[PDB]
Order: sequence, then structure tokens, then C-alpha cells
Amino acid sequence: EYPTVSEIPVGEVRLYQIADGVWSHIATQSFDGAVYPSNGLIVRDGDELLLIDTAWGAKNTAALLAEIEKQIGLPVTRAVSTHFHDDRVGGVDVLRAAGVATYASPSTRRLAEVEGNEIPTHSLEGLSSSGDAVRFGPVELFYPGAAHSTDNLVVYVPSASVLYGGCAIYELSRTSAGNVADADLAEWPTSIERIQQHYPEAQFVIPGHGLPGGLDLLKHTTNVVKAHTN
Ligand SMILES: CC(=O)SC[C@@H](CCCc1ccccc1)P(=O)(O)O
Ligand SMILES: [Cl-]
Ligand SMILES: [Zn+2]
Repeated sequence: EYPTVSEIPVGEVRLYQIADGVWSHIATQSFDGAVYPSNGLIVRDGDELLLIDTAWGAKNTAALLAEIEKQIGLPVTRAVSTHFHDDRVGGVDVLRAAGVATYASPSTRRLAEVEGNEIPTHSLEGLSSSGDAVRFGPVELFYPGAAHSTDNLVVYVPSASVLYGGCAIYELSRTSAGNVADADLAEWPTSIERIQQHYPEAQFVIPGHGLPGGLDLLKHTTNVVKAHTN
């Protein structure tokens, strides 16, 4: 039932209902000669929607907006990018053109600029230090410390017990650390431990790519990371 990479042509986007008022979005994109799936989140915010992460590229993010309008029919009014790479901010210009207010931490914005990526407009205050959390509409944003990248954020939806890990959390079947160019391998397991301590009651955990699962994804991710340091 959760859609997989072979099922989603590049340029198409799927929505998957996780709970009342909470969806993931799934899209696909080419990276270094292969196509990969990628997850974001959508959360009902009263009469509006909160989007977590783009659908990895302008074309995909436009298909995401059209899919939302077709299937849900509420406006996306705000979007948060959880780190600075193109699967998370690629498409921000499309969001902004569509009337969406785009957000990221000051760190994410700076890194996106240096990288030549699209830059979310607004800075999120209060996420400077490992362990910092802030409320943002119907979610909590948490900076666990450096992991997949130095700036990566995770997102918790307390009304549904949904934890979105972005690229700091791997799916259960993934045994190989993927893109780790900007990762901090020594800090990653500590950052996971912070997530674990802060969200011990999470029921659904969404990795940045692939199948959702449970809190077992956190331990699994640490295992893969520790294995790729030995
Ligand atoms: C592992 C990630 O989430 S990194 C973001 C890259 C996507 C990498 C996706 C991926 C997933 C599993 C294995 C290899 C690559 P980019 O934005 O630079 O294209
Ligand atoms: Cl990138
Ligand atoms: Zn990344």
C-alpha cells in the first residue's frame, strides 16, 4: 500500500494518508545515475496546510501542489525545509510563486545559499543548539544535532504521534548509508539518541526515503551509521 520507487514516474507525486490530518508525499528523482524515492509531510493546520519539505525539484513540487489541490483542496500556506539539500529545498521557488511562505533555520538558509540551492524566505528562530525545540502550528520542530547534515531538523506531530526524521533516519531495509558528503558520522548516533529521548511515544516514524516504520528505525539507523564508520 505505501508506494515504492518503481511505481512513481519522475514528475509524479503520491499522497499517503498516515492519520487524520497527516499525509506523506512521495516523489522520485534522479541522483548520480539512479532514481530514488523521497518523502515529505503534509499536516492540516486548521483551514490551511503545513508542508514539510519540497518534493525534490521544481517539476515535482508543482505536481505536489496540483495533487494536494485535487485530493485535499486546502491551501498550503507555509512550508518548512528540514535541511539544505535539493530534495528538501529544490522547488521552494515554485512554492513561493504559488503563494506559500517558505521557512528554514538560519543555518539551512546559509548552507543552501553557499550550495547554490533555492533559499527559503523566512528564518525559524530558536533552533540554534542541539536539543532545541519550537512549536510551529500543528507540529514541533526539533534540532537533534548534526547527523545526515549539520543543519538537519526533525518534525513531530503530537496529535498523531508521527515522527518525521527526514534524511537523518533510514528506512528499515536500507543497509547502506547513501549520500554522506555533508554528514557527521561521529555525532549522528548521539543526535539519534536525542530524538529517542525527546519522542519516546512516537508511533509512526517517517524516514526521508522509503517505507515508514516505528521507533526501530532509529536503532537501525545508528547500526548502519556505526557500521559505515568501522
Ligand atoms: C540520503 C539523502 O537523503 S541526501 C539528498 C540527496 C538525495 C540522495 C537520495 C539517496 C537515497 C538513498 C541512497 C542514495 C541516495 P540530494 O538532494 O543531493 O539529491
Ligand atoms: Cl544539494
Ligand atoms: Zn541531504
